[PDB]
Amino acid sequence: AGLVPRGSHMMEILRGSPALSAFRINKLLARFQAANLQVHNIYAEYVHFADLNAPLNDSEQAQLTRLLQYGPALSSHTPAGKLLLVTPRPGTISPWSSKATDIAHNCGLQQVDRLERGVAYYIEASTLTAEQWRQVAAELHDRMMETVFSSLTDAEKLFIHHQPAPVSSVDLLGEGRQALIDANLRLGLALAEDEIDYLQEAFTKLGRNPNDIELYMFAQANSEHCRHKIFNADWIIDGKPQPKSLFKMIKNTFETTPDYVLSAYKDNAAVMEGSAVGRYFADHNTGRYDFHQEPAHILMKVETHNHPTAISPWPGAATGSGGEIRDEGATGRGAKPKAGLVGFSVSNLRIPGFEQPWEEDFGKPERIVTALDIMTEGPLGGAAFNNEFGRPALTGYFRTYEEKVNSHNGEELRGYHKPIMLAGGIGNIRADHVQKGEIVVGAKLIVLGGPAMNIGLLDFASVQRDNPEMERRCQEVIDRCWQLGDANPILFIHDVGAGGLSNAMPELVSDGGRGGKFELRDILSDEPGMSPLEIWCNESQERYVLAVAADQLPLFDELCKRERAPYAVIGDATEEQHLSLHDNHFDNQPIDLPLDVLLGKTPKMTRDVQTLKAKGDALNRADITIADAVKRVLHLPTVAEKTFLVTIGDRTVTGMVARDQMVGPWQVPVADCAVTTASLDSYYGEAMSIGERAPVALLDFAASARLAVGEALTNIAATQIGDIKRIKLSANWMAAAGHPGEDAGLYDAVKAVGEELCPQLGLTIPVGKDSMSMKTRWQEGNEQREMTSPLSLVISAFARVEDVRHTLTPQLSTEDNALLLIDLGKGHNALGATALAQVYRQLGDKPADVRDVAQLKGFYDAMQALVAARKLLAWHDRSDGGLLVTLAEMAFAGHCGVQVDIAALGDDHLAALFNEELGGVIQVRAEDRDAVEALLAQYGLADCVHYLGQALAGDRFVITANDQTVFSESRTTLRVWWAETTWQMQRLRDNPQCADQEHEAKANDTDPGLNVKLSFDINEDIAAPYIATGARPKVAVLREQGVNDHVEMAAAFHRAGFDAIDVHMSDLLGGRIGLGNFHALVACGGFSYGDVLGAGEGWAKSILFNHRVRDEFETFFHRPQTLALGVCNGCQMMSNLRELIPGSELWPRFVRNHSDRFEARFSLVEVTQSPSLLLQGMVGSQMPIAVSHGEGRVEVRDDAHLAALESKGLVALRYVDNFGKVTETYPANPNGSPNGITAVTTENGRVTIMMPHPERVFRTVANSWHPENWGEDSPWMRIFRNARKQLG
Ligand SMILES: Nc1ncnc2c1ncn2[C@@H]1O[C@H](COP(=O)(O)OP(=O)(O)O)[C@@H](O)[C@H]1O
Ligand SMILES: [Mg+2]
Ligand SMILES: [Mg+2]
Ligand SMILES: [Mg+2]
Repeated sequence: AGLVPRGSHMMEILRGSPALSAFRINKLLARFQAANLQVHNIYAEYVHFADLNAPLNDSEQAQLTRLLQYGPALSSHTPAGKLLLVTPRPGTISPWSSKATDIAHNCGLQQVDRLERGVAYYIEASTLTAEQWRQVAAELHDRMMETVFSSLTDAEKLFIHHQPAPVSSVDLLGEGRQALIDANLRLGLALAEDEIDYLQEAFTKLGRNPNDIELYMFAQANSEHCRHKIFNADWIIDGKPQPKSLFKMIKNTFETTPDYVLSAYKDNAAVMEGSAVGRYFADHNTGRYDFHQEPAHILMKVETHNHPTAISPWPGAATGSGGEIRDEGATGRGAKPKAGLVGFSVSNLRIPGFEQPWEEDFGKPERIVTALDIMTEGPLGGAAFNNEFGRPALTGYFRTYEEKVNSHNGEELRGYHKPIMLAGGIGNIRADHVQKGEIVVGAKLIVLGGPAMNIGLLDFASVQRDNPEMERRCQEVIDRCWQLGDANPILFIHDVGAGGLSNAMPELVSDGGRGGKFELRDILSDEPGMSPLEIWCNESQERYVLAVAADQLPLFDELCKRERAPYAVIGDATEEQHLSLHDNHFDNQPIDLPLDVLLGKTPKMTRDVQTLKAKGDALNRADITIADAVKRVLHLPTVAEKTFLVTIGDRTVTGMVARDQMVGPWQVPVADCAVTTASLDSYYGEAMSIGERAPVALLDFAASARLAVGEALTNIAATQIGDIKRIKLSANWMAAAGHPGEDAGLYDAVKAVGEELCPQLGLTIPVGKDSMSMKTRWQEGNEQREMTSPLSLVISAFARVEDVRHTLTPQLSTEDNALLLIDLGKGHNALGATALAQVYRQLGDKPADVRDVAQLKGFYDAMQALVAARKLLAWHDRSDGGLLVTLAEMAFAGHCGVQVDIAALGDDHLAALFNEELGGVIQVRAEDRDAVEALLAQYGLADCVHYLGQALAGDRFVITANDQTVFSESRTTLRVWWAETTWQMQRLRDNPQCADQEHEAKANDTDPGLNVKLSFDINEDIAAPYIATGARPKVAVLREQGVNDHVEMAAAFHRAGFDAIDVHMSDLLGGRIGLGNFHALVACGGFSYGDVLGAGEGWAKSILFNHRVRDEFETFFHRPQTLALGVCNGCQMMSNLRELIPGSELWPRFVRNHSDRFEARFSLVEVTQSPSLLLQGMVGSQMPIAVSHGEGRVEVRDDAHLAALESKGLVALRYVDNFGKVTETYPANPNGSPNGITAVTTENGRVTIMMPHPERVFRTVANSWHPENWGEDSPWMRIFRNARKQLG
């Protein structure tokens, strides 16, 4: 390794591993070929850079080298051709750096000041002008985040230490108002004239110049984004002043329906009542996990991240999720996120080679990315945060829309060049923490979370950065705090978002009626160059602010240190309502303002506007046939199979997921809503649904809003809730404010829901948000061009659930059955702004709408009655794609056919099939048909209800009208058409061989779906005689920073009769726990250190390189009767500890999945013959299990080691396909493991490691699909019971 001076430090250069798999290499050479760059070869190697504050000895040096060996064992090559080194941009620090540096430090390498990584490309192309070489460089890096260098030694620039820049005053006293004008332009404050006036007066009054930092702070606080001027404005519309602001109209819903609401409009989340259940967590005093029977109340929030996603979609989506997760955690006095949702709206995908006939290239601004790039990288970013933080992503929407239409302002381009990137979620909260506490004078004011950098200030300022593992460490602290109940030391907590500390700290003291005084140099920073303005105002991620009483600081400090969550006390709350920021380094005072000056307002806005309303035009059906329409509609991404957005995101973490997107044996993503259990011990729960219908707003603003509320309801309706007043909404409003017609449209739509529909249904909207510049302008040759969004209301619905077991899905039964349409359209059959119109490049005439409020209410209540009485076999609502899609999706999910007659739905068959009016199809038992129709009739629905026919075994999808066949096709053929979008996305994003295997398996109708074979009685609690003695052996539930499934792991061992003890690696390191006291160990899953330096490696190496902790592990494993289990991240960890584990010499490594993608799957495995004591009695069983990993591929050293492993009989689980054979085809085998291997054991059988998560599926109710007759325990419960019985 290289070692040179880097200013006051030394920089070491260490060569790492080959970086690109063969299919990635081929993709690059293919891209070079298509651009006419004649490249003979390309090879890439990771390279690591260590900036050292003192030397390493030989032992330490060998440690560092070893830390930096990871990754798949790809073919290595001696370098050749021209070097192009890609690194993060100078002045930035990669999340990889943050995590890898933490590993070095936890391995005792304090000398390592910072680690960073690049990629060295070696390109052989002996032609190539220098012009072409810049094109080559351009293809190998992301211009928003990375730079390209010619030497390895250039990485020195990444570690330059700049001296702290001083505060700068803006010279109002010396130049007058011109100085504020100049600063406004120079610093991009975007101040209005009246804000310049207020600032000029405030500072004239104080008699001194404002500092740059004070102006910036004021500018961020008073932006549209932070102040919500539009939503608080007075309105005049068509000449008449209006009585309410938009905000007041939303609040009207709470004044009408306060029921169940605990908190609305006074926190960064709403809270509603949940259920009394067993809240499961480890006691502060014993470290033991125990159930605490108490209300688990339900918080909800939804946010957007639209602008940054247009610039840098991966971090834009990741931090959109990250911001939202902080809002949840900082609700009240601390709360716990549970499950998430995700939304995207983009322009047309225009997938190379898969152009669809409605798509036209209209151009875009150079400075934004394409719709395709957003849908490639954005969902990966959103999922990276949810996976590595550890909340399951259980529902979502994805719409594409880009067309030249005759809308409210005449002919123009309407679309989503600036996308919607939506993230939201639910969490749980204790009753006594729902209310923010008061801030005592002298309260310590703390920043919890990550060291700041210059983020948020070619738009580099919109390039965000995510570190989910940092946020997980913070959440653990928050959890520790709320888990102390009455001794929770958190007095007040708030997230840090827009404006950074300059917004969050003033907001916090002000919400408590206090001031604060702050010390700039107490704030944690990874960028010593930063000005006070940059420190105070940057939008660095994973930070929270809180207030704690001075006498609780020692407790807080203990809590943070055990979690490894960084924190700093940065000031004190004062009685005086003044804000002071001091700088110890420059000995001065960057901020010194009364709060009333800083937080004082300009006058509220008045919007005086007028109504525009499109006529819109009858659908021209010249080129439309029913058959062609079916093919086109199934190819609209809006309609099409969403797998590329679903399997990339964990859907099992917490162990509380009852209903995820994937439905049935064939795991078809058509679930209409998400459902979680409230605890690990209850069937009470929570549900999430989304409704949205933006294109309708191009014809009718209020109908678009009414339909978003309506579809939220129709998506959630087959979940057992009861009173509709249990359902609470978030309303997120996206608009191009100021665009002609949109303002009046916005007012009308908000009124349509806030003043009319929601009050009439009894639906509260206790939370919500707005994004008001949904348009993009650019110059496109000669001309000005503009792409403006429709008004885009996204409704998310949230509800307490009475029994999660009674949820229906779209999965049709083929037992004797009746299919009934509930047509809440009442025969209007509207076709305007449908998927059908869109796919023929039209807007059409009149859209759907809520036709009858009482009937919508009735529909809901009748569904609730049918659900509760168990009278439904299946449900699927009608939305994009109409009845045709509803029926098709039900057939896909049931893996069957339908025989339906539409003669009663009107003579216009096209309109009957493709209207997107509210309603849906219920399936009931044939014998229940008359009673079900009677029930519906007593809710006023008889004329909306139509018997369609039946679901039948087979492959025929048949629609008749009297004796005419309207449409007939192979259900498989439709299902594979419907799959083509996700196929093409997967194919261009992931390993094409895997995308293609997954796609091609859909075309095989003989696939029997997930199915089980059990070698034992699932219901026999073999641990019960032991549990009945009341002797409860301990299990060390072992977690490292970033681990996230430790709670449900504990619960599984607990159900089997153990006392589950929380053992953090910090507990082992500080002697608080010794393994000598345990007979059982389990290393849990998650993303320890964000998987940086190879999944499980930092965890393992921190054990190996500390000799004491290492001896402790080794001793545990060499005892004669100890048991250990490693699951997922713990399997990876323990595989890196072979040297401590007897009988583990043939164990493989676990590396990047062959798909090159995180795989969240419900996969079929079989239990194989091995010594594993944890699998006793189960050999020959086949059943599905939760899978949730990116690095699960078994990799051996060579074939000799694979054969040896196999011959020793150590393989304990294998992936099988649905025909029951061992497989390596994807995704049946989700990772590419040879011989399906996904668990191995030791020779003595006492240690077992496995990639899947049995702890996530020990409850039948948490199995995405399961046989109907199972009781409460899944087969996987037997693992934990086998461990108990084995201990005796
Ligand atoms: N962006 C997304 N992320 C995750 N899941 C999504 C996303 N978009 C859609 N889904 C899921 O895919 C399935 C189909 O979506 P969609 O057809 O939009 O739902 P619906 O038509 O019932 O409103 C649903 O289970 C939905 O939650
Ligand atoms: Mg759909
Ligand atoms: Mg639906
Ligand atoms: Mg929808």
